[PDB]
Amino acid sequence: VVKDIHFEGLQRVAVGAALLSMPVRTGDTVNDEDISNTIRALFATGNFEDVRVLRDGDTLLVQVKERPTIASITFSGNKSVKDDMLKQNLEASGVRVGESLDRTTIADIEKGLEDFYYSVGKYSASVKAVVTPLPRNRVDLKLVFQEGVSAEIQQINIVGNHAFTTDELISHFQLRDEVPWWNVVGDRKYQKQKLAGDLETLRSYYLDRGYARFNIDSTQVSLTPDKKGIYVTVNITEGDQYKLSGVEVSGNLAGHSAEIEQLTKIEPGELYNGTKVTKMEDDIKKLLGRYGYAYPRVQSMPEINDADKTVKLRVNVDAGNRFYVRKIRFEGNDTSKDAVLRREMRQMEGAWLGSDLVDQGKERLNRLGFFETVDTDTQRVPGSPDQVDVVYKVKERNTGSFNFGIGYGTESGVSFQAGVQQDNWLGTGYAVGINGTKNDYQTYAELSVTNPYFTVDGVSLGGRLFYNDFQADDADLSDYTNKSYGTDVTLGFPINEYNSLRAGLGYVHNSLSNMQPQVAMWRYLYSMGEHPSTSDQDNSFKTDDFTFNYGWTYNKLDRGYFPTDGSRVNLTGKVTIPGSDNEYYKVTLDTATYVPIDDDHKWVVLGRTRWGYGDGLGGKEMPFYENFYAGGSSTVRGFQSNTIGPKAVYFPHQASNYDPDYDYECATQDGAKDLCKSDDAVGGNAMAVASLEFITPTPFISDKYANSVRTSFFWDMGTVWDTNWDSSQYSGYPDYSDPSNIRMSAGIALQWMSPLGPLVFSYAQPFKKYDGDKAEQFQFNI
Amino acid sequence: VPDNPPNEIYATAQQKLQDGNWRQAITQLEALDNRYPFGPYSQQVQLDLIYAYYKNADLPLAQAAIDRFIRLNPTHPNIDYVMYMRGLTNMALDDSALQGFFGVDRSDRDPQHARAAFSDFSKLVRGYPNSQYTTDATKRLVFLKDRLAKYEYSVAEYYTERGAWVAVVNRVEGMLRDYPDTQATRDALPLMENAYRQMQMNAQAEKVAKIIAANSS
Amino acid sequence: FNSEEDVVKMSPLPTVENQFTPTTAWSTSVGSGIGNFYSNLHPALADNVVYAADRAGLVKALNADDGKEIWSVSLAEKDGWFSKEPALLSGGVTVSGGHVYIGSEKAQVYALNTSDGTVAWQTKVAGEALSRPVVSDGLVLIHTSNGQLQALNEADGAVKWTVNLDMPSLSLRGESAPTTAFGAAVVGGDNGRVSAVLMEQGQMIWQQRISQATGSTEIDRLSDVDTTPVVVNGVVFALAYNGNLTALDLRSGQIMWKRELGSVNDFIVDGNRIYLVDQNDRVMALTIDGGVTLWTQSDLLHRLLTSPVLYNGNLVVGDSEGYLHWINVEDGRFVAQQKVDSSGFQTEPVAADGKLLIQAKDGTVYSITR
Amino acid sequence: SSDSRYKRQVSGDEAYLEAAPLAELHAPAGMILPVTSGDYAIPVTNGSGAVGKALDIRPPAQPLA
Amino acid sequence: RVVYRPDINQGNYLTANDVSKIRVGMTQQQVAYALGTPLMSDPFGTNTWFYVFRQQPGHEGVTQQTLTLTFNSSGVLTNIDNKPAL
Repeated sequence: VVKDIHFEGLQRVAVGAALLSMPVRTGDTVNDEDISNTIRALFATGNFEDVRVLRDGDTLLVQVKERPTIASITFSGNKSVKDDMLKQNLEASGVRVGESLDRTTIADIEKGLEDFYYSVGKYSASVKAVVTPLPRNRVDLKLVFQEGVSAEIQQINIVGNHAFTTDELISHFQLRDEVPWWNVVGDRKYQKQKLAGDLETLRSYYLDRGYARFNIDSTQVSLTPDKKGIYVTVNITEGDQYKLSGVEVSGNLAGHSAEIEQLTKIEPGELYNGTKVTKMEDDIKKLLGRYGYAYPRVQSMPEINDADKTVKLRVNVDAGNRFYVRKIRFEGNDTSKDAVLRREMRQMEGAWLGSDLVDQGKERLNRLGFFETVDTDTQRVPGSPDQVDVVYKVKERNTGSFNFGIGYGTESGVSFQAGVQQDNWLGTGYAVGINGTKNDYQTYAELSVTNPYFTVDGVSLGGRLFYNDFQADDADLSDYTNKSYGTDVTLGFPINEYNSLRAGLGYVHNSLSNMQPQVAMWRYLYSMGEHPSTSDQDNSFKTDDFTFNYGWTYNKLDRGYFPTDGSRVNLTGKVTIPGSDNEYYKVTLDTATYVPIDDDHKWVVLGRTRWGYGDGLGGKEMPFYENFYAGGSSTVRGFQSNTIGPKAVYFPHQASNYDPDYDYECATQDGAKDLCKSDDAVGGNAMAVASLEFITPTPFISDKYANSVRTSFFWDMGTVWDTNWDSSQYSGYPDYSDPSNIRMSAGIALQWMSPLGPLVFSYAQPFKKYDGDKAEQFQFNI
Repeated sequence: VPDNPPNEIYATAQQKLQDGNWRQAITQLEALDNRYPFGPYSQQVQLDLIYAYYKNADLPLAQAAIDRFIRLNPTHPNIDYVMYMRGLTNMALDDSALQGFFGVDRSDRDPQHARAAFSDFSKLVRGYPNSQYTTDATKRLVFLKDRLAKYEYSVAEYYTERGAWVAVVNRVEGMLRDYPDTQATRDALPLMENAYRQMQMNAQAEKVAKIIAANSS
Repeated sequence: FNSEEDVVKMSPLPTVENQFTPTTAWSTSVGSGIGNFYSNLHPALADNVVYAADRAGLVKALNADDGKEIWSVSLAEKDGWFSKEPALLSGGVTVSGGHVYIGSEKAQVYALNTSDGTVAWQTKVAGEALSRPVVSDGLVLIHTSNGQLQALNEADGAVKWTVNLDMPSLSLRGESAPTTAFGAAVVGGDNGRVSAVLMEQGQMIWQQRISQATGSTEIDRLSDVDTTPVVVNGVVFALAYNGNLTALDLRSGQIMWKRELGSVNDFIVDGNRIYLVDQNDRVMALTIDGGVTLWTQSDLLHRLLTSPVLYNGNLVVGDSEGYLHWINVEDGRFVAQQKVDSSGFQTEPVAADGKLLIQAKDGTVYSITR
Repeated sequence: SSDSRYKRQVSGDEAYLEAAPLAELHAPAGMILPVTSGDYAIPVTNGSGAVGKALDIRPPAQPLA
Repeated sequence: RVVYRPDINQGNYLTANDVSKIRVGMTQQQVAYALGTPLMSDPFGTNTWFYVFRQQPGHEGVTQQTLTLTFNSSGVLTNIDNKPAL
């Protein structure tokens, strides 16, 4: 009878816990079978065994030394996989890292890692682990594993085809047979998933071309495991071209058989088509989904009859029950009135589910953006054959422009420019943008508040305000004093289910004092008839504009801020109604059409084109303060802001109410006293900027993010020109009346919109040889 | 990450906790967690770590850690405290934002966290009605049920705005059945009144009229 | 991105002493074209004639007389589904009489008869033929890597003896031309099955195998091999797909015993002496005593190819980077002296009639003679 | 995490003790409704402890070994 | 004024045959099997089932057909009132 048992060197499990753990204890007669029980209990655990059981008398010394605890954290050798991903494929697999590490598991997990590398598509021949024990019970493992990288090492082959070339069938594959990189469309890397995709694609190709009897094909992925031999051979057997002749429908539904039949009507002599029959299935599914049966069972069976090559298409459709939705739950919108997310839905709780309707809902949420996640999970309630709960999982992330400007001036104090453009204002669904700039002599205030919802229907109420005290002055005067009081309210209703029509009023008050020397401004003055001077700056011009402001917009973007498969058109037109101190007629049109080349939408071609044509009404010219600009924005990279376009030339003046001396060169007293060819951006009344960007996450940027970086390589052509121009006043100077000032500029734009701080790199080389331009090869927007 | 003795490192950790250097405190508490997953001090450090997560407002980490603790050791005198912070953490996920600090424009964002908090606090109060946290949990629950009722009132308001009358009636049904207690439900019942009257369900509308007239003073 | 391999690089060539200076490198070419595609083509020597081929559909009948071209044929059709139909010939090349059997991984076996004209008959075997077709007293054996082992009658092609071996998931590039012996063709498979087909109706006499290969128990990715059992005196030496050397002492039927000694690429046997190369790429020599090794060697580990052939006490080895390591006056002498190409080798060297021949990954045949 | 603040506070505002008291709806003659069908109900048998942020929200002590 | 609006649908889709099939005495389980699980129920008072089919398109008219059914303590359909079209 063992009576006193002492355990030492446990350090991971208490003495009492161990004492209760082993099936033997005090107070019982420990015999040979009990010793065997202790030893086998040490053996069978499978976590640690160390048997030192000495019983000399009534003292049982059980000495077990614990390899625990160890933390293997050191992954040294990654070059193509991330240690986070390795730890995932350890943990989520079911081999999570709380480690005891018996001696076997060393080599076992070495082999396990090598097996993981076998899985990803490459080879790893060497994995060396070093043990590092620190003496409490703690150890850490040094894994140095050596890479043998290989992803596409193919030579594809298809043996058995006699109606198609090898190359034609290999083209469509998601695997490629060792082809250059400028062939790539999306992702290529060889996985068993890729192979299954290829096999299914080949089957689809035959079943579409009309080879019905083919579903029979063996696959062999032979391997020179010198990391370079992966020969895929898919030995198949074609049938014969098969003629489709007639369809029968076994229909179990409250009656639509007319519509179903007219949808499934196959003209005589057609060839059997796998994708055509699949689209027949899906169109029956939607022809039911509209009317409600959002979980029908549709089975299409082809009946093959040989010796005449006949296929009979027999589809049996049975519908479930009719009207489902019980609750429409959004979960995830922690920072946004769901009243927003619910105004969006075109599928309304308490009605009959329509799968296309909740698809419209998901797309509409996306086209508002302000967040990014696909889901329209329709999980059905427990306990009823009806009643599905439409649950979206949005994932809010805040769009908001917080633009900080500090300094910098020397003779001018520290400036303060705050640009906060918040859309879908994280309080609500409103959009407020404030560009408030006090730069030591410039007071430019812009407030823009717009309700996308002002009734239930969708009318949008948007007001804008600009208080522009633009002086850019030297001392107190004779420096283009300009005041702009700008109010405008835009009531804009969506009526074409994707087309908004906006109508608004606008008051623009323009006060112009101490005119600068530009012939363009005096041409406008002559146009208005207010006879000016020509060598004195004592010019005053108070005007008020009552502009009717009509806009139009088409928006179809399969995403929000990073469109794919989309095309938005934006027309904006100011027409000044009679009854104002000024007249003009301006029309702008933007078009951003993203078209994707890849199916995976990691490659996209952006095409954005904007026209602008402004001209004054009969007897007037369009006032210069609305002449378009270009460049230095998301218009034309490769220029300083608002530089592209006609340059206004100066008239001489040697007295302008004390024309300041030693200032304002180009035909002043201190500079040249006679005529000056003057370069400065005044903007023209016509604009055309067309740009194409290539949206490409290159293999040099780590793609764990598809929502926070877009990398563009862009070619852009921009022109700004006057249309009311002449050579009777500009004869010796360059003439600006023809579109020929095309700037071509190409550049890289890395756009990292993690909500609050972008490093928007835009390096642009502008190369289209024209004179008077002003360029810049670094743009970091905000 | 020093290699001090346990007593010294725990003492410094506690002192920094009373001070309020919560990020640093989380660092050395996590170190003391790794260096032993054993010891009575290990349990004390797990609790201290959940406290530190809650205070530093690392709420996903706090929720994960508290669930791990309640899974690992499900009987303990402090399971009250465990469940209480899980409820409080769901609460803080509900009420943490710029507008949730402004005090304006809330009570109908995502309620999922509020629902989870209510379930947890209900489990707490029902499991241990004789405890220090009990009355505060009761206050939690009354406020939280009021918040849920406001959420479903807000959704009912939106549907009555758009015209979705049957959605209105179902949502106010949900409010009456699940909790006819808070102010929001008494506010809501005229929504049924108007909804039934709009869909011309006359006897039903008169019935809800009787209930609202009797209930209001 | 696909090339950062810190794997062991090729060991450098040892000292260059050698008693025999290669006195001839007679060369011929087509400018094609094996490339780096792993395949088993090689010239065959029939009556001082060198029937060479290469993966374009080009067959250049050469003769060992300084080698002018004869009978240069292009095997590719222009009718049907494409013009000139770019084919592949990862094919066996073998000769019986004037009958040149070539088998190509477009699922074709062409037989070109330079005997009474050009009798070029194409048999469409299942799968893609990859092993050197074997002539066996009225049969050509084709171990096509669909696990299938076709057997065809000469002069017309006639499918029969259509055995169906077992293939694993990786369905490897295991070529295994069945060796014919006493009316039994011993064919390796892609899983370890060393099946003997004693042609009665295509009857395999085997219920057992090598339990190790690539596909069920993957090993160090170096088990690339060209697998061919060899019959001598009534014993079949098999070195099947992954390294497990097996002796099969046929006593009125298949009788087995596995004296394991792995690391297999291909081998030659002379009476009581075995000369093979390893997957580790070292030239182990074996004596039939249970397999007590001689000639452990290390100088050439991880040369992408190394494949042996013997003549006149001098063991030849064709390796990558266009060398020919020669083994000789048997150890202690191991060194090598030859470099015939900067193109390289991937294919078998053939010794016959006292003439040694070597295909090259580009450039047709490079006969190297003492 | 602090600026000499936030020792007896929760992130954001608190309205714990400013909740509207619960008040069961009176039922007219025969118009009963299921007072619950779910988990949203509170036991009344409770109290009184340290309501509001005046309780030891810090980890409670226990003997060390 | 807005020129055009959405089209709103609210629950209990019916047809002429759908409303016609049922008759007095059929148990509510079979009633549900026939029409569908009604999602507008009166909670307080009698076990009555309201069937509402509501549709408002593009500013014109109204489509409101209501089929009211009254089951009793055991659950037996009686006293059916159909009001089509408002």
